[PDB]
Amino acid sequence: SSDYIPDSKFYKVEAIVRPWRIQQVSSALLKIGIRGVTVSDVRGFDKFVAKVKMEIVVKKDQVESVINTIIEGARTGEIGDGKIFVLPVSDVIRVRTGERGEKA
Amino acid sequence: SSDYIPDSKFYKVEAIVRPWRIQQVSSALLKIGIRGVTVSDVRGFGEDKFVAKVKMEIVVKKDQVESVINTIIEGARTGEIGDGKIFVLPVSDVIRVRTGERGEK
Amino acid sequence: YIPDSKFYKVEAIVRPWRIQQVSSALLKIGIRGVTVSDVRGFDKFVAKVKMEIVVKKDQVESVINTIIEGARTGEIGDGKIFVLPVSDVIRVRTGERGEKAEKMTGDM
Repeated sequence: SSDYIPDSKFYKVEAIVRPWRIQQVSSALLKIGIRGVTVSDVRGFDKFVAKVKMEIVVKKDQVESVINTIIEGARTGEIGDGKIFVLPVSDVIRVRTGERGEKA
Repeated sequence: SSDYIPDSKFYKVEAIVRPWRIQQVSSALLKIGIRGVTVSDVRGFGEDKFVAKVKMEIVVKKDQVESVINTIIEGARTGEIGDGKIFVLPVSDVIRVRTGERGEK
Repeated sequence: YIPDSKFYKVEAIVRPWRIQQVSSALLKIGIRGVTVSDVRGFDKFVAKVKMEIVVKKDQVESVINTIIEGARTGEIGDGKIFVLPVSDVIRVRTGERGEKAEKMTGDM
């Protein structure tokens, strides 16, 4: 489906992916014109597995391309490739300008 | 209540807990059959003075939420100020990178 | 706000040197417990910090404003603020949920 629940104007696409696929996902997202990915280091299972959380907040009508493009850049075929979560976002505000909603 | 607003198929459970309680929360969740926990380092400023905490993140179905909450409390509670908080956030969809499977699949 | 919720997470992706200003400004409006982490923007990266705070619905506007005050420089790269609905808040120590759990009760 595409009418995600809860309904929202904006969504966070949160990807937990391999650390070495950072640029591959970033580049692929650039090829569809989406900029402004935020990246942070996380770890799954003192034994851990190093992962990278990639966040980008987008309009509802962009979510499917983003998902597909992250998969494209993140998939290696092996177990440990990660997951992608789609979370509703009520509002986006640009700090510099104070612009809310679509103007942000 | 169990009917959380906003209503969703999945929910993210976010636990900000003491760093030395990582293994205990991880294992307690393991005993109820839950894996896929991811952890990151956070700093609580609530000089450059902070308290070191860890954020523990898991995404589960709506019917798993209460079991996850209680199991994190069990793994993380010491009884002293600074045990942390748990946040429950709606998640619209979950997608496995390797396979493309969405929803419950 | 859509979706409607009792609580909202306010995530602020801002400059690393703006922690104290954002922090202090929030304390003046009665928000004591901000959570901070290292994040990177776009091998070259831009260093930023994610500041996370969960508040009641009626506090969100005031929290957006206060963060802007502490974080705005006027320069390109001031960051963005995201508002996400939070279904429930639980205090680990006591098991308290809802309003009797939102306030940060740690030492200063």
